[PDB]
Amino acid sequence: HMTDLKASSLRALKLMDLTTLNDDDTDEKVIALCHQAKTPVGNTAAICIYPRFIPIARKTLKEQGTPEIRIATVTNFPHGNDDIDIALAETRAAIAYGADEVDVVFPYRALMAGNEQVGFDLVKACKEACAAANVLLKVIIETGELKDEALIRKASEISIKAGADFIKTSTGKVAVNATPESARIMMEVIRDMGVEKTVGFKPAGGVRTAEDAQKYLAIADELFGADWADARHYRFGASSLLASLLKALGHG
Ligand SMILES: *[C@H](O)C[C@H](O)[C@H](O)COP(=O)(O)O
Repeated sequence: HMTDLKASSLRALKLMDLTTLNDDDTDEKVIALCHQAKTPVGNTAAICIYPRFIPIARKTLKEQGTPEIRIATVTNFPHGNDDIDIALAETRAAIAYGADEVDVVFPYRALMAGNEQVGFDLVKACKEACAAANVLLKVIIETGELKDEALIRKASEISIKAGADFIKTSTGKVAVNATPESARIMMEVIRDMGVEKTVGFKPAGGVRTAEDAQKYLAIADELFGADWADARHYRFGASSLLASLLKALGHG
Protein backbone atom coordinates (compact mmCIF):
# COMPACT_ATOMS: atom_id res chain seq x y z
CA HIS A 1 0.00 0.00 0.00
CA MET A 2 1.45 3.33 -1.11
CA THR A 3 1.45 6.22 1.36
CA ASP A 4 2.58 9.81 1.21
CA LEU A 5 5.51 9.06 3.53
CA LYS A 6 6.74 6.03 1.45
CA ALA A 7 6.45 8.13 -1.75
CA SER A 8 8.41 11.00 -0.22
CA SER A 9 11.01 8.67 1.32
CA LEU A 10 11.89 6.95 -1.95
CA ARG A 11 12.20 10.33 -3.65
CA ALA A 12 14.42 11.63 -0.85
CA LEU A 13 16.65 8.56 -1.05
CA LYS A 14 17.21 9.06 -4.76
CA LEU A 15 17.97 12.74 -4.17
CA MET A 16 20.45 12.18 -1.34
CA ASP A 17 24.02 13.40 -1.20
CA LEU A 18 25.03 10.69 1.32
CA THR A 19 27.69 12.38 3.41
CA THR A 20 30.60 11.79 5.75
CA LEU A 21 32.60 14.89 6.75
CA ASN A 22 34.42 14.08 9.98
CA ASP A 23 37.88 14.69 11.32
CA ASP A 24 38.27 10.97 11.97
CA ASP A 25 37.24 9.89 8.51
CA THR A 26 39.27 7.14 6.91
CA ASP A 27 39.34 5.21 3.64
CA GLU A 28 37.48 2.40 5.43
CA LYS A 29 34.66 4.75 6.45
CA VAL A 30 34.40 6.17 2.93
CA ILE A 31 34.32 2.68 1.38
CA ALA A 32 31.50 1.73 3.76
CA LEU A 33 29.62 4.93 2.80
CA CYS A 34 29.89 4.01 -0.88
CA HIS A 35 28.43 0.59 -0.16
CA GLN A 36 25.60 2.23 1.83
CA ALA A 37 24.72 4.43 -1.17
CA LYS A 38 23.81 1.30 -3.15
CA THR A 39 20.49 0.37 -1.52
CA PRO A 40 17.93 -2.41 -2.25
CA VAL A 41 15.53 0.20 -3.69
CA GLY A 42 18.02 2.24 -5.68
CA ASN A 43 21.07 4.44 -5.42
CA THR A 44 21.50 7.79 -3.77
CA ALA A 45 22.19 10.67 -6.14
CA ALA A 46 25.68 11.23 -4.80
CA ILE A 47 28.07 10.88 -1.97
CA CYS A 48 29.76 13.87 -0.30
CA ILE A 49 33.22 13.38 1.23
CA TYR A 50 36.38 15.40 1.85
CA PRO A 51 38.46 15.86 -1.32
CA ARG A 52 41.27 13.50 -0.34
CA PHE A 53 38.84 10.58 -0.34
CA ILE A 54 37.58 11.15 -3.93
CA PRO A 55 39.96 8.68 -5.69
CA ILE A 56 39.22 5.76 -3.36
CA ALA A 57 35.50 6.55 -3.49
CA ARG A 58 35.54 6.57 -7.31
CA LYS A 59 37.27 3.18 -7.33
CA THR A 60 34.76 1.75 -4.86
CA LEU A 61 31.71 3.04 -6.69
CA LYS A 62 33.07 1.59 -9.94
CA GLU A 63 33.83 -1.82 -8.46
CA GLN A 64 30.31 -2.19 -7.05
CA GLY A 65 28.76 -1.30 -10.39
CA THR A 66 27.40 2.16 -9.52
CA PRO A 67 29.61 4.54 -11.47
CA GLU A 68 26.60 6.88 -11.90
CA ILE A 69 26.56 7.85 -8.22
CA ARG A 70 28.12 11.29 -8.31
CA ILE A 71 30.97 12.39 -6.08
CA ALA A 72 30.48 15.72 -4.34
CA THR A 73 32.96 17.37 -2.02
CA VAL A 74 33.34 20.57 0.00
CA THR A 75 35.66 23.58 -0.21
CA ASN A 76 36.14 26.73 1.85
CA PHE A 77 34.68 24.48 4.50
CA PRO A 78 33.23 24.79 7.04
CA HIS A 79 34.31 28.29 7.94
CA GLY A 80 33.37 30.29 4.83
CA ASN A 81 36.42 32.51 5.03
CA ASP A 82 36.77 35.42 2.60
CA ASP A 83 40.12 34.44 1.03
CA ILE A 84 39.30 33.85 -2.60
CA ASP A 85 42.73 32.50 -3.47
CA ILE A 86 42.38 29.74 -0.85
CA ALA A 87 38.84 28.81 -1.82
CA LEU A 88 39.82 28.69 -5.46
CA ALA A 89 42.93 26.58 -4.78
CA GLU A 90 40.82 24.09 -2.84
CA THR A 91 38.24 24.01 -5.63
CA ARG A 92 40.94 23.42 -8.26
CA ALA A 93 42.31 20.57 -6.10
CA ALA A 94 38.82 19.05 -5.74
CA ILE A 95 38.48 19.13 -9.52
CA ALA A 96 41.93 17.51 -9.94
CA TYR A 97 41.10 14.73 -7.47
CA GLY A 98 38.10 13.95 -9.69
CA ALA A 99 35.07 15.59 -8.07
CA ASP A 100 31.82 15.70 -10.01
CA GLU A 101 30.42 18.47 -7.79
CA VAL A 102 31.87 21.01 -5.35
CA ASP A 103 29.89 22.46 -2.47
CA VAL A 104 31.71 25.72 -1.52
CA VAL A 105 30.96 27.78 1.59
CA PHE A 106 29.93 31.37 0.87
CA PRO A 107 31.79 34.10 2.83
CA TYR A 108 28.78 34.73 5.01
CA ARG A 109 30.59 36.60 7.79
CA ALA A 110 31.87 39.05 5.19
CA LEU A 111 28.30 39.64 4.00
CA MET A 112 27.14 40.16 7.60
CA ALA A 113 29.86 42.82 7.89
CA GLY A 114 28.51 44.56 4.77
CA ASN A 115 30.71 43.16 2.03
CA GLU A 116 28.57 41.77 -0.79
CA GLN A 117 31.33 41.89 -3.43
CA VAL A 118 33.63 39.28 -1.93
CA GLY A 119 30.89 36.64 -1.98
CA PHE A 120 30.16 37.41 -5.64
CA ASP A 121 33.84 37.25 -6.54
CA LEU A 122 34.48 34.07 -4.54
CA VAL A 123 31.55 32.16 -6.04
CA LYS A 124 32.30 33.43 -9.57
CA ALA A 125 35.94 32.33 -9.38
CA CYS A 126 34.96 28.87 -8.19
CA LYS A 127 32.17 28.62 -10.79
CA GLU A 128 34.61 29.46 -13.59
CA ALA A 129 36.92 26.65 -12.57
CA CYS A 130 34.08 24.17 -12.12
CA ALA A 131 32.32 25.04 -15.37
CA ALA A 132 35.54 24.55 -17.33
CA ALA A 133 35.79 21.05 -15.88
CA ASN A 134 32.09 20.12 -16.26
CA VAL A 135 31.75 20.15 -12.46
CA LEU A 136 28.57 21.44 -10.73
CA LEU A 137 28.95 24.11 -8.07
CA LYS A 138 26.74 24.27 -5.00
CA VAL A 139 27.00 27.26 -2.66
CA ILE A 140 26.47 26.86 1.09
CA ILE A 141 25.19 30.12 2.56
CA GLU A 142 24.96 29.06 6.25
CA THR A 143 21.43 30.19 7.01
CA GLY A 144 21.83 29.42 10.70
CA GLU A 145 24.56 31.99 11.00
CA LEU A 146 23.07 34.58 8.67
CA LYS A 147 19.78 34.26 10.59
CA ASP A 148 17.92 37.27 9.16
CA GLU A 149 15.63 36.68 6.19
CA ALA A 150 17.10 39.62 4.30
CA LEU A 151 20.62 38.25 4.64
CA ILE A 152 19.50 34.74 3.60
CA ARG A 153 17.87 36.24 0.55
CA LYS A 154 20.89 38.40 -0.31
CA ALA A 155 23.41 35.58 0.04
CA SER A 156 21.19 33.41 -2.16
CA GLU A 157 20.84 36.19 -4.73
CA ILE A 158 24.56 36.96 -4.88
CA SER A 159 25.37 33.26 -5.22
CA ILE A 160 22.90 32.84 -8.08
CA LYS A 161 24.17 35.95 -9.86
CA ALA A 162 27.73 34.62 -9.56
CA GLY A 163 26.73 31.31 -11.16
CA ALA A 164 25.73 28.88 -8.40
CA ASP A 165 24.17 25.70 -9.82
CA PHE A 166 22.63 24.95 -6.38
CA ILE A 167 22.11 26.90 -3.20
CA LYS A 168 22.54 24.87 0.00
CA THR A 169 21.36 25.90 3.46
CA SER A 170 24.12 24.86 5.77
CA THR A 171 27.40 23.13 6.53
CA GLY A 172 25.96 20.89 9.23
CA LYS A 173 28.82 22.17 11.43
CA VAL A 174 27.08 25.07 13.22
CA ALA A 175 24.32 25.06 15.83
CA VAL A 176 21.38 25.77 13.45
CA ASN A 177 21.22 24.18 10.02
CA ALA A 178 18.30 23.46 7.69
CA THR A 179 14.86 24.65 8.75
CA PRO A 180 11.62 24.63 6.72
CA GLU A 181 11.51 28.43 6.92
CA SER A 182 15.06 28.79 5.61
CA ALA A 183 14.22 26.37 2.80
CA ARG A 184 11.14 28.37 1.86
CA ILE A 185 13.09 31.63 1.83
CA MET A 186 15.83 30.22 -0.38
CA MET A 187 13.38 28.58 -2.78
CA GLU A 188 11.46 31.88 -2.95
CA VAL A 189 14.69 33.49 -4.20
CA ILE A 190 14.93 30.91 -6.96
CA ARG A 191 11.31 31.72 -7.79
CA ASP A 192 11.80 35.52 -7.64
CA MET A 193 14.82 35.41 -9.93
CA GLY A 194 13.06 33.05 -12.32
CA VAL A 195 15.99 30.58 -12.20
CA GLU A 196 14.02 27.38 -11.57
CA LYS A 197 15.65 25.81 -14.63
CA THR A 198 19.26 26.49 -13.68
CA VAL A 199 19.44 26.55 -9.87
CA GLY A 200 18.68 23.68 -7.52
CA PHE A 201 18.10 23.64 -3.77
CA LYS A 202 19.81 21.50 -1.11
CA PRO A 203 18.65 21.47 2.51
CA ALA A 204 21.47 20.16 4.71
CA GLY A 205 22.37 19.64 8.30
CA GLY A 206 20.14 17.97 10.86
CA VAL A 207 17.83 16.29 8.35
CA ARG A 208 17.62 12.99 10.20
CA THR A 209 14.20 11.35 9.76
CA ALA A 210 11.91 10.40 6.94
CA GLU A 211 9.37 12.89 8.34
CA ASP A 212 12.02 15.67 8.25
CA ALA A 213 12.69 14.94 4.59
CA GLN A 214 9.00 14.93 3.83
CA LYS A 215 8.64 18.49 5.12
CA TYR A 216 11.26 19.79 2.70
CA LEU A 217 9.82 18.06 -0.38
CA ALA A 218 6.36 19.39 0.60
CA ILE A 219 7.66 22.98 0.23
CA ALA A 220 9.40 22.26 -3.08
CA ASP A 221 6.27 20.63 -4.49
CA GLU A 222 4.13 23.59 -3.33
CA LEU A 223 6.36 26.18 -4.88
CA PHE A 224 7.46 24.53 -8.16
CA GLY A 225 5.11 21.58 -8.64
CA ALA A 226 5.88 17.97 -7.94
CA ASP A 227 8.02 17.35 -11.06
CA TRP A 228 10.66 20.03 -10.37
CA ALA A 229 12.68 18.23 -7.69
CA ASP A 230 14.86 15.89 -9.81
CA ALA A 231 18.55 15.30 -9.08
CA ARG A 232 19.63 18.40 -11.03
CA HIS A 233 17.32 20.57 -8.91
CA TYR A 234 17.12 19.02 -5.44
CA ARG A 235 19.42 17.17 -3.08
CA PHE A 236 19.36 16.19 0.60
CA GLY A 237 22.65 16.77 2.38
CA ALA A 238 22.62 14.10 5.05
CA SER A 239 25.01 11.87 6.99
CA SER A 240 22.34 10.20 9.10
CA LEU A 241 18.99 10.09 7.18
CA LEU A 242 19.26 7.06 4.92
CA ALA A 243 18.51 4.41 7.55
CA SER A 244 15.32 6.28 8.46
CA LEU A 245 14.19 6.42 4.81
CA LEU A 246 14.90 2.70 4.32
CA LYS A 247 12.90 1.91 7.48
CA ALA A 248 9.98 3.95 6.18
CA LEU A 249 10.16 1.93 2.96
CA GLY A 250 10.23 -1.44 4.81
CA HIS A 251 13.83 -2.14 3.79
CA GLY A 252 15.49 -1.03 6.93
C1 LIG B 1 27.56 19.87 2.61
O1 LIG B 1 28.17 18.72 2.12
C2 LIG B 1 27.17 19.73 4.08
C3 LIG B 1 26.47 18.40 4.46
O2 LIG B 1 25.25 18.31 3.76
C4 LIG B 1 26.15 18.35 5.98
O3 LIG B 1 27.34 18.39 6.74
C5 LIG B 1 25.33 17.15 6.48
O4 LIG B 1 24.85 17.44 7.80
P1 LIG B 1 24.42 16.21 8.76
O5 LIG B 1 23.47 15.32 8.03
O6 LIG B 1 25.69 15.46 9.11
O7 LIG B 1 23.74 16.90 9.95
